[PDB]
Amino acid sequence: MIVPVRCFSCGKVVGDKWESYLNLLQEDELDEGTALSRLGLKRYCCRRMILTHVDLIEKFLRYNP
Amino acid sequence: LRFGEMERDCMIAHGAASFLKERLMEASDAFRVHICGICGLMTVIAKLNHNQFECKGCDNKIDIYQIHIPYAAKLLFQELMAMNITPRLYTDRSRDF
Amino acid sequence: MNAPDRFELFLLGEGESKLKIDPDTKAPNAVVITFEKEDHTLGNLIRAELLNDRKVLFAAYKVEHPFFARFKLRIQTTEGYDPKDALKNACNSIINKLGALKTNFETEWNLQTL
Amino acid sequence: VGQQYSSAPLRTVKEVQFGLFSPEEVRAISVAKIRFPETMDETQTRAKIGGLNDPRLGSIDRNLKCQTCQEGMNECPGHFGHIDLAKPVFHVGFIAKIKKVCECVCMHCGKLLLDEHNELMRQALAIKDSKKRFAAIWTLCKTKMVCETDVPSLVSRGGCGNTQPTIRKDGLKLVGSWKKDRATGDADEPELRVLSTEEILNIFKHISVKDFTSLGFNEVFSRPEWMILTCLPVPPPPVRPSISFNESQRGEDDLTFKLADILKANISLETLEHNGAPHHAIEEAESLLQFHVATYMDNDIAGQPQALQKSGRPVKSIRARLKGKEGRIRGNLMGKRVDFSARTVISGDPNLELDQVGVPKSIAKTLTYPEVVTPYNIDRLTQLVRNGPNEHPGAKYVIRDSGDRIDLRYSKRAGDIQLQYGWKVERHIMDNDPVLFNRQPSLHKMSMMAHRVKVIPYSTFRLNLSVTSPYNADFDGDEMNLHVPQSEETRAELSQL
Amino acid sequence: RCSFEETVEILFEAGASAELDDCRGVSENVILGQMAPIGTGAFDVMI
Amino acid sequence: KGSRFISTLQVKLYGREGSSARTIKATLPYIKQDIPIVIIFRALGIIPDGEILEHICYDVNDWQMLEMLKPCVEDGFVIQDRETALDFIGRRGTALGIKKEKRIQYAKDILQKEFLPHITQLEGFESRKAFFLGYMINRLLLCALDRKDQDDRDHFGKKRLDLAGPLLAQLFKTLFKKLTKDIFRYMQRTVEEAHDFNMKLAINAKTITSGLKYALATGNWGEQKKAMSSRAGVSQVLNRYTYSS
Amino acid sequence: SFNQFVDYTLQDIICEDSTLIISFGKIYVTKPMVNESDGVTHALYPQEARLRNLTYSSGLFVDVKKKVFIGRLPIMLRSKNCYLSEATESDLYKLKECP
Amino acid sequence: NLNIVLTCPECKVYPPKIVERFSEGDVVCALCGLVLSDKLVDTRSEWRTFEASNPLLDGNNLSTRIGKGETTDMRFTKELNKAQGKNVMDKKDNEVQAAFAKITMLCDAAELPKIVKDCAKEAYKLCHDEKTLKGKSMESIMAASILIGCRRAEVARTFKEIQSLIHVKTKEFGKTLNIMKNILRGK
Amino acid sequence: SLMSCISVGTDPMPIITFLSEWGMEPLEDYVPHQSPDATRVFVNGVWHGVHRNPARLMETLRTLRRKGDINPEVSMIRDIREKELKIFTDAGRVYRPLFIVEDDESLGHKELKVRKGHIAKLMATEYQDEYTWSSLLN
Amino acid sequence: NQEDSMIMNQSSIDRGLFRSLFFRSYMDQEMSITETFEKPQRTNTLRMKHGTYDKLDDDGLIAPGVRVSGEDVIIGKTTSKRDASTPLRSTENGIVDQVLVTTNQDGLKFVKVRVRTTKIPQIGDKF
Ligand SMILES: [Zn+2]
Ligand SMILES: [Zn+2]
Ligand SMILES: [Zn+2]
Ligand SMILES: [Zn+2]
Ligand SMILES: [Zn+2]
Repeated sequence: MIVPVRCFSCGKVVGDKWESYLNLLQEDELDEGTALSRLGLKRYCCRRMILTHVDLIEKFLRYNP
Repeated sequence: LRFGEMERDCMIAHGAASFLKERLMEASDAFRVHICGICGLMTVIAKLNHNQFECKGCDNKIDIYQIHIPYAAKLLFQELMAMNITPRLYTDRSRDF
Repeated sequence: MNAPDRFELFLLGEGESKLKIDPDTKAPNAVVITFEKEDHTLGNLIRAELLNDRKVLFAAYKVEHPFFARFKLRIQTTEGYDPKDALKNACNSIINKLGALKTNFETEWNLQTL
Repeated sequence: VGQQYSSAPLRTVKEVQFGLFSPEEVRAISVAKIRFPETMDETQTRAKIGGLNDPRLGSIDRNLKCQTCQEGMNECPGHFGHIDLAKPVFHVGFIAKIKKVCECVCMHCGKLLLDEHNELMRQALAIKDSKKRFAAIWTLCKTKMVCETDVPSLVSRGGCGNTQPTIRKDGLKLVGSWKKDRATGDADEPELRVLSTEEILNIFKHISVKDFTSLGFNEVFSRPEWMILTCLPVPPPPVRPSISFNESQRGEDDLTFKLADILKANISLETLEHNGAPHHAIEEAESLLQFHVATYMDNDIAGQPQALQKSGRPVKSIRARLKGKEGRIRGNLMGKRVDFSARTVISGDPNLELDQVGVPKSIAKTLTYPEVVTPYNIDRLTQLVRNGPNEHPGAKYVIRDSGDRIDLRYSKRAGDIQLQYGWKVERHIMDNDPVLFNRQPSLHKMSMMAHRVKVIPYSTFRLNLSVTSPYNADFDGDEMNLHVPQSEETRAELSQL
Repeated sequence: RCSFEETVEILFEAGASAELDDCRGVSENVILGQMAPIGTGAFDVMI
Repeated sequence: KGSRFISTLQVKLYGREGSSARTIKATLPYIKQDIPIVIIFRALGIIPDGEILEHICYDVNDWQMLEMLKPCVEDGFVIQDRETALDFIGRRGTALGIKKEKRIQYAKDILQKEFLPHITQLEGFESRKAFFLGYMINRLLLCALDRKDQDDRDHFGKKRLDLAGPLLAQLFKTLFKKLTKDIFRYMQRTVEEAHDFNMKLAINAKTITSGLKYALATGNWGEQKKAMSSRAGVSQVLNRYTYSS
Repeated sequence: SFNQFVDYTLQDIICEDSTLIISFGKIYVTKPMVNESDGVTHALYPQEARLRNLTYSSGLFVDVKKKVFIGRLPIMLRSKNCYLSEATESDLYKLKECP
Repeated sequence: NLNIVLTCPECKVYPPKIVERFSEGDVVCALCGLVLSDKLVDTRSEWRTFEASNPLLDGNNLSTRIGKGETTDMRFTKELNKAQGKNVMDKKDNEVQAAFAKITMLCDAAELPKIVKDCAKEAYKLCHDEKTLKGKSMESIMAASILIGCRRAEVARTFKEIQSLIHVKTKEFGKTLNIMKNILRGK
Repeated sequence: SLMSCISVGTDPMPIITFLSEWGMEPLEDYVPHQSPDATRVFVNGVWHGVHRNPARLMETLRTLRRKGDINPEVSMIRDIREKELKIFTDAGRVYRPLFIVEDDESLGHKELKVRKGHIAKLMATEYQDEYTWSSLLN
Repeated sequence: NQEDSMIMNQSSIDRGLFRSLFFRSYMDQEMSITETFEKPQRTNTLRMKHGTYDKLDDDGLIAPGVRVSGEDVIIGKTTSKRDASTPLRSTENGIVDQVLVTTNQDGLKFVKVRVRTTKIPQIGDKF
């Protein structure tokens, strides 16, 4: 259900980094590990934010009305 | 909130007799009932305005008492009478004898 | 539903003064100054600076409860030295250092590239 | 309490004389007559017929009317009605007793089976307990089934050597067997008949004072002839209330239903005995009146349960009311839901003192304490009155001499307020107030302890940890109760004990 | 005895045999909502 | 399949270790007493002793067991034919007046449809039932001689779990029956009027729909009865707090 | 267990003491129907039925010898009868039912 | 004479709503701002199915019908089911009951709606009493309770079709159509 | 549990038939002292007779379950020492899947019937999202 | 945080840690004696509630956006005119999420009003 803007623990901006992360997975063919680190996500508080997030919104959008 | 059986026992354990009466009366069931001085029943017709009371079948117009009991108590006693049992209430420990 | 408002952590209400000075009864030359709408940040900084004075026999502080943002500062000083002055001096020494910190930082930052 | 003055003296109950309703007294007490099993309607017209709940008893619809006593649906101790049965009926709680009395007294002349003549009897008559006498006398003359004319000191006593029946319980009746005609009359078989009520009446009406004394009977408060129901008392509207869920129909009670069943069973009986009496075809309605009169008081026996498909089935019958746990005595008289309580989740606070309790502001604002307007306080009190029920150190309500209650949240009594001495100010629970705090189950004195109040933000009861083990609590989500003492003595009893 | 298990029957057997209740029991004063011979109700206070 | 009658049978072993003559009796439905096995066996057609004990004890070299059966024979040695054995029941809970004849048929019917109902409820399968009663008594004595333990009650492979299907099945039956019976009632009344087809019919519609609902809706698995504590809350409102719940 | 009750058990329950002193034959089960006043019979769906407080139940027709409607049998949300049993992912979202 | 009032007493207005309150109760006037009693009567808390009853014809009681698995009814079931089956012969018990049971059978079969299906059956019990040119045929006035019963929504009718169903669609239906017009104009 | 299921119920008759065609001397003609080494067969609580050489019957039965001829649900217990063979076709028995280890393997020891080759055939179906679970049971 | 209590980062909470949504839906239905959804106004009965009816529209239903609380009247019902209308549960309070107006078989007017709130981790919340 959408990318959390700003991490809960650090507070570093994280909402702006989802599509970037998804792209580094699919096309760049990288591993979750390095993908995060190239996004500036160095510490585990700001890291579990993206790695652990379930983009449920993509399924909610499939409902017609 | 429930001030059930168990909570009471603790109050009895502390020896907190007045508090116990305020909890089981003044907060919750508190009711005033008129009683026949002769037959300990709630059969007194309460006419508060003409000071008229009457017990009928006892013919008490004088000998009448007012008590403070919990309404649940008043119910228990009435439901007993409903089952042909008489819970006669008297206002003197100096037993007849 | 019982939560206090967030601004009660730094905004004094009605009849609350930043400071309340009450003379300690235990010791002599002792004073308990109550800070309103302030937390450790000040409390610890003033306590530490107050301990640098060689005319200060005592200085502690305490957030008496986390729910309310307020602390007390006890101060005891050598005879003739008002704790209130000790406080002032501390406060000043604090402002000065910070003043220096600001410029020295600002100086180094300029010398940086990126 | 909250009612009107009375010229009648106030007193404390000191004795409770238990006994039985003489069919005479039930009539002498009653005010109703109850003819119809219907309730209210009169060609639709809403009121109440002289049948059930009406003639002189309490009312509904917020009408003051009630046996000239007025008062209305509150302070009207329900008044008892009257209802005459055709053929007398047994009482469910006493069947058991009635056998034991029949087996203990000989039928016909109604005398004891044993006198002081029998030495085993002498020992039993010296005992001074209703429980022990009636039990010892029973065990000593249940075996004997002959009413002795002469006993060795042969001495003379009650003359009628009739054989006694061997009584067995079947449903709601008593069937006995005899053993007579000395193997010449008839041939072999005994005389199995059913013992009717009207028989048992005479027997019990003909037994003398000293045969009552021997048994658990006072003659004044309890005669054996009253274990049998001739005249049945009708419980008033307050025992059996009404009002529904919608508001266009009845919505009646269970007891009333069975009382209507009693009445129908009673009416159809009077019908047969006056009009067409088909002899031993009537008895099929007596046992129905016996069944409803008995079932009205108990519906778990060994016969058959009750009605109706819907409603709360099976029904209740007064027994179910009184019965332990969730019922009168257990859950109404010695355990009540009291006012002035509060419950929440609890949490640890290490900056609290042992004896304190963090009461969340909201609970403080709801909980009140009736303090008396006094020169020692006026300033503080009047100030609270002005803070009003929406600011913590405020108040709600202000009581006076008479008993008026000035709601403070609604417009109260004019401008700046003028507190008079003696008035009472229900004021919010303030700091340092004595309160009884407890965690259930309360298997201790420790589970119930008075604390100093300390009014805090957030909505959790906060307690010092060292107070943890006596309530046997932890903060995994444990809830706890709070009670506020209402009297000046009651406070003292919490802070001193 | 009312307050324990055999309530209904106990009352019957009690009514039957005209029991007089002293009302000196804790559980009996609770039912009548009066002070009981407890700590605070074991002595009388007078002027 | 079909009805699902539950009428338990009980082979009892009267007398404890070392009592005087340990007898073996059996509890039948709708009968106010017990009947020694030999008698039920002769009632099934199997008369002679030993032919009886051949249905029980599966070895002539097992004197141990055959010995225990000795006092059994003692009871039944009173009855030597299929007619008297059917008759020793004197029917039972039906008795007083009727003499013979009537009772003997009540017995036959009980040993046909109400006794060991699984296997076959038909007519000519007496030997199958007799053999089982034997086997029952063999398992009884095996545990009485301490050769084999007591049956383990908690063995899971001896328990079942009634799902949607079976439950709905029970109900559907009761409601389909209450239907079929109302049809018989509307069948009647019309003393003549010839055609009466349009009058009947269209009943199943309501009765079944409310019964299927009322159960699935409440938890009382019985329809307006509830006295059947099957009301134990089968069909509960679905948990929906988390996916996993 | 429910598919066993619909397909077999249910047909077996019709055939017992069914014949009278009128015999019942094969029994058909339509997909959930809606019989409402002021209109036609509608094809019900799980979602509609949950919002309107309806009973997701289907037509239970019998073949009576001397075709015939007999009650409604509430269907298990996903059995052979439920529309969802065959529906695809994109279909489910359109019926407002969670895949 | 029954007079019931909540008048404040101090400042009689004769009269105004006093509030039902939310928790405190007692209806304190927004005028003298005093009290009246303690209330203590929750009407929202009606007797649910868990005792309440919604009777439309006279007063419902019930008898017997024993089924509690404690002690078997067997002998006693027939003792009481026969005994209650004798009593429904004393004072014209049959008539209203027969009418309402036969009524729920004729409507259920055509699947008539309960909310208004039952409404018309109340109309029949008002029409079965009163003696206004009924020329009563039982079936005739039933087609009135079949029309007003279908008046909930057009559940089965299309009332003409349900008229074309079964027997008596003509002159006897005319007597009935008139009875309904006379009952509707009856205040 | 995660893998547990429940028996739905199969017809007992086609097995009772198959039994008497492969031995199953009907219980009518049972001579206990004449056939002592003989095993007694049970179907759904009923005793349907006796059968010498139950060892061959057993293997035949299991093969038919595993080929698909007898419903997989149906349970077949051979208490060898008790001399009893119980078949259940009852509805409501809790049951669970298991790998089969039949030692029938010339290239050494006792081994699981399932193989690495069956698995890359299973994972082959996974990637397309024709080898089902049923195909592992069949 | 002793004895199974836990300290939580209020700052993370502000960033959304462990927030939840909370929908609660209320519901109501309807011889010539019919119930009606409408905005009652006494007559002559008076049997009404403390709650505020001012948020209701003419149909007797609250519209979505409207913020509700306390005992506010969510659905107005009337049957001459005794009220029978569902107010919001005393302790609760939030925002009307959706309202739905349907027909139950027997041509009944069905109404489900859903109410939404956002619950934020507070001090007494169990984890
Ligand atoms: Zn972080
Ligand atoms: Zn009197
Ligand atoms: Zn009165
Ligand atoms: Zn005599
Ligand atoms: Zn006023």
